[PDB]
Amino acid sequence: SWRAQAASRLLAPLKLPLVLSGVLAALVTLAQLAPFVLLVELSRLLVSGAGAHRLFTVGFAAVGLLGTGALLAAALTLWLHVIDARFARALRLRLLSKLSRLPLGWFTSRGSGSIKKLVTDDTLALHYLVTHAVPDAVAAVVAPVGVLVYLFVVDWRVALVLFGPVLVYLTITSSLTIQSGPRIVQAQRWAEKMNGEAGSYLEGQPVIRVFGAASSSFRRRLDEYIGFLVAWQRPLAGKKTLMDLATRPATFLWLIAATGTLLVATHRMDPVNLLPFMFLGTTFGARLLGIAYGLGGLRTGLLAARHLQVTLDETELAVREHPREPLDGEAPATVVFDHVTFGYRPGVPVIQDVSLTLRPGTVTALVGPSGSGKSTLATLLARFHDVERGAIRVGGQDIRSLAADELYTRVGFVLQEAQLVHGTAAENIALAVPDAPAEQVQVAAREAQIHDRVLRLPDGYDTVLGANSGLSGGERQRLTIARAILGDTPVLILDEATAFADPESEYLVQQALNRLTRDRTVLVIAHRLHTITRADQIVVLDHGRIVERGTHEELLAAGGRYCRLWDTGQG
Amino acid sequence: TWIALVPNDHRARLIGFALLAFCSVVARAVGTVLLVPLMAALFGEAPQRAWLWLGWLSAATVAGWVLDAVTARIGIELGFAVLNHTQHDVADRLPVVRLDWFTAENTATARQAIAATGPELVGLVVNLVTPLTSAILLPAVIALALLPISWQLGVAALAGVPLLLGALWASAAFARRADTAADKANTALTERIIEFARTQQALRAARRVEPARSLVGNALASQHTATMRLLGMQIPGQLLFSIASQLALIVLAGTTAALTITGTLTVPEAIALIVVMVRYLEPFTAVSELAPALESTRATLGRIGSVLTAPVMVAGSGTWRDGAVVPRIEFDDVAFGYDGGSGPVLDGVSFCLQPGTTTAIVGPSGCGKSTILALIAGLHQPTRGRVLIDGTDVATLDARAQQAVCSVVFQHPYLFHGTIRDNVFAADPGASDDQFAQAVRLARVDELIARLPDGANTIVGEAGSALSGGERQRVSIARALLKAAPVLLVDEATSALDAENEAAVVDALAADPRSRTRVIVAHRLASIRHADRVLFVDDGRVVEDGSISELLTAGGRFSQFWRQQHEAAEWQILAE
Ligand SMILES: Nc1ncnc2c1ncn2[C@@H]1O[C@H](COP(=O)(O)OP(=O)(O)NP(=O)(O)O)[C@@H](O)[C@H]1O
Repeated sequence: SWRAQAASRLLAPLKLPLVLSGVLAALVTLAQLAPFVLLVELSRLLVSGAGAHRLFTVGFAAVGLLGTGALLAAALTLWLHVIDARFARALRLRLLSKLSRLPLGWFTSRGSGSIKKLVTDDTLALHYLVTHAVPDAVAAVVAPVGVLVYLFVVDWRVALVLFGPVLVYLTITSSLTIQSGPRIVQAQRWAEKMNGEAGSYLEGQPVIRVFGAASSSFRRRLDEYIGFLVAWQRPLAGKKTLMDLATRPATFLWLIAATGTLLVATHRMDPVNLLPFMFLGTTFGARLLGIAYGLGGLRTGLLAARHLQVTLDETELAVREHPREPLDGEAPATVVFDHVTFGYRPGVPVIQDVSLTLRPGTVTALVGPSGSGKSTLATLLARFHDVERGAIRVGGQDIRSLAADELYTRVGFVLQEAQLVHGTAAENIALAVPDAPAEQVQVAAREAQIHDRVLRLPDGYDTVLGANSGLSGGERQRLTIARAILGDTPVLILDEATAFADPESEYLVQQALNRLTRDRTVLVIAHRLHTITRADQIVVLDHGRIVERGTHEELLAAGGRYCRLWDTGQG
Repeated sequence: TWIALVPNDHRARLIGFALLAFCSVVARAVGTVLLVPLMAALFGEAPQRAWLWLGWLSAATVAGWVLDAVTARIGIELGFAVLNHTQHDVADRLPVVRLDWFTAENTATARQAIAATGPELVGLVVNLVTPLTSAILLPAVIALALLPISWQLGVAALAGVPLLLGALWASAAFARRADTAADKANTALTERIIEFARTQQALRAARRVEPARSLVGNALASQHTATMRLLGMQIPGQLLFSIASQLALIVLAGTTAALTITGTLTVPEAIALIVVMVRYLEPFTAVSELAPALESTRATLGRIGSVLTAPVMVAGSGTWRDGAVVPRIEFDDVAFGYDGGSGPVLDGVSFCLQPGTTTAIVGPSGCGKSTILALIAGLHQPTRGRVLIDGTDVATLDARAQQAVCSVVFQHPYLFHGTIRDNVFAADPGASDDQFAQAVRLARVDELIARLPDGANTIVGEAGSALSGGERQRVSIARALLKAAPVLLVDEATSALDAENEAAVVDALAADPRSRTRVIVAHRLASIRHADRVLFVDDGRVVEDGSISELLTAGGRFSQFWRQQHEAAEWQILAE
């Protein structure tokens, strides 16, 4: 059962540690019920005449129990932290070296909160599972089990009566858990519908303040939710009160008293044996309903342990194939897609047998409708994912047989997602060559039209860029374009949407790109097909494969899909 | 200071609930005090004399049943009303909270306060309020009934309520102060890994990924981990109440066992008091059990106080007397800032927009233009301002006249979950289906709905809805054109690829016959040849204004922008 599962493979080194922890936390919770066993021996000593010296030997035992139950708990709470700090430290060093090996496109399939939700929240849920949820789930089971065994050896006749309020409660609770078959998934669909509603209501605040009647939808979806909750709960109240009156200690006390009065008064009980039940038996319903509450604390720890183990299991980029043959014709810049096929999900292909061929020192544009597969086809060259069926090769060598440093020392890309690193503004312009004399860092920032904007910084080039720096997306982009100018990769992957993603700084980005895309092999993800009309080879494609191919002057002659995207208004 | 308080429907149906939850505790105290004559009789030589005291215990148990049943049936209806009255307060407060409050964290907080407070507001009075306030008064009422019986053990039990409650408050303060250091150290550890994953493409593409991994790795490997400080944090919060409760029992049972040896009590009734001392200590343990249930509730319902104590904007009386004509918008020494560390700054802006004129606002990115529009709309208040429209300061108007003056086309278009024709009718829900006929033939969305499967009644909230970002900015133009306020504030969308959304705003300006006073923050070039005066704004200050015949012949800050915008449109990626 507990095998070969995600949470079972992650939390594998903590087997003997957690076993010792459970053994030690069983004694800790057994040394807290032992005082009530000493109370029954103190009572017997009062009943049986003598004392005043034998009654100190019970107080000695009680203070010894206090001391040894404090020592045991203090030892457990530090074992459970020494043994958890080591696991967390060794698990962070695994996440750090898994991120460095995952395919790069993975990081785009996620967001920025989906990474924190796994690196911080899922590593804190494990810390809490180890330090709280496991020692609590052991006590929550050992306490009622020990009480029930101690009360049956004392007297089995009165310990049977304590099952009345348990059968009465379990009958009801099931009669109630099937009256909410629908409404326990209805209320889960409502809880995720009312979250998107809150998100939209918060995101559309400005509109709601200009047009007042735009919040009517939210305010009527909310009266439906807080009306559903009432119509769901208001029925099942005379059941939740009934099953609550059956676990109250005032209910167990009456049963114990009525059953003990019958046995003592008829001379078959020896009333010193009814005292264990008066001490430990009245709070016996709380323990049985705390069992489930203690076992339900492991769920939010095991979910985290599974979410971490699926990520640590994610298939990472292939190691590299045999450093095979450069296929006899391709110059160091020539790029060849050869029958590539690729799809994100294992049954839905997004690319079908595309076989284009770039050339050394030429431009090549990728036109097509939206969601056509041109962004995917572009980022397939940077090995954001691996191709399923075909094979790409830049320079004559399959990009699968290239080291991660030799690939990016030969293929560069300027997409969206600026991604400045934390550090000096000259530490970003010279990231791909960290020892640039700072004269090249200047001649390269004067070409990306970002030199006068960085001289207007507090320290100038030595300014430490951060989350808030005072740089718009169009001048954070001329930095990564300056960096890319120092890289000098002879093959560029240009996303043409980076030009017009910031309209103010849109003529300076175009002067930076005029310099970045010189004397090299460019591949443009075109969006506006009037910029790419002097490209050497334009390539059309519709939801997958390639349909038409050629220059613009010719491609305009043989009418279809290109004349149909061209004459569509603009012309 | 609203936190989670009760409704405003009644006051005699809320004070007779405390007098019921308090009698439900008197019943349990009487049920426990009735154990003294019963157990004192069971341990005597005539144990059949304990039937009289089981009769009275039955009488005291069947009464506690009724009192606990009514107190729960009422506590459920009081949870229903708390849910109803609280969810209608957050939703009534949010449209008045100041817009700069909605940061990235406050938006998450406020969306949790709406989406994730449902079931723990109904299950509050019956799950946390009565079980907690009953278990706190129970030992104090038990101690009071003992004074006629044994005053020594009664006084020793009054003395123990403050100590045992202090040991419960202190062991929770310790357990809470350590759990914050625990998730602060974890964050201080895993924020270099969060950065290493954020800037990943930049590293691998720069061939700098393995040295950065080495850096984060060695720092992580050492970090000293600061653990045993948190051990010292954690231990007292685990041991304090357990030690206190185990120590109170020893004292109370050695007091009872001593009053015997001397002769105060006899043994039978010294045991009846040891049985009562144990029952007196169970409420304290029950309070210790719903400590996590109280901390989770406190956290979850702190998000509601976060909203109900958020700063609200204040509006005057106003009554926009004669809005009719067309308003002459005027800024006067206006200066604005969300705060002063970083953000769109503005200071010294002062113009006067003649009534019934189209006015463009161009400039560097520096979006103190999306702020100049918000200051006119009323969405933001100036810090040294008096924005005044048609002569009268905006901040001196009640916020149903302060919004009945400006129609706005935002930058990022927002549509709520609903049909296409109810997003447009959100502007004027009483439009006479000809105002709807030409709010859509102006916005160029008549074709968009006469080319759509069911067209008009398409649900367009968020499903993808077949509507792209550029044609979702043609329904905002149709909404804004419907509402007939005498000010139109357009904030052009960065969206290219349009080929229709351009002519949309062009026709909105040049075609509409409603005769309002229009103000556009333009990025395109065709929507600037319709304005009759331009405002070039740099560094939060109008550097020049005028028509495009004197700006162009001024050869200054705007002729350069003109030239650049003309050259940034005939750009083409080339090999050469
Ligand atoms: N991370 C992803 N996981 C699964 N499917 C994806 C992912 N990213 C994109 N797709 C789908 O892959 C298909 C190709 O999309 P894409 O590669 O963006 O083509 P595109 O035309 O270049 N993008 P665009 O031009 O902006 O519409 C579409 O059906 C997308 O929805």
